[PDB]
Amino acid sequence: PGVCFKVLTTKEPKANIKRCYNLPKTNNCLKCVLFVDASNRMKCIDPNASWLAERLYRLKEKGVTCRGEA
Repeated sequence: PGVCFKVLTTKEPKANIKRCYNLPKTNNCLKCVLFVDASNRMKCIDPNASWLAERLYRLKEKGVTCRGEA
């Protein structure tokens, strides 16, 4: 959450995601869905990514819901 993305991830990651957070748009940072994988790597997904809704559905089925709004 103490992060700021200026370019977004649009390719679907294969890694297992263990945490996610909805990050807000600000003057210098883009709105995106932050995925933290099992290797603790971060990718902040474009909210408009076509596959994202289904990936969020799958994550929830695996016990993972994103924190923050949107």
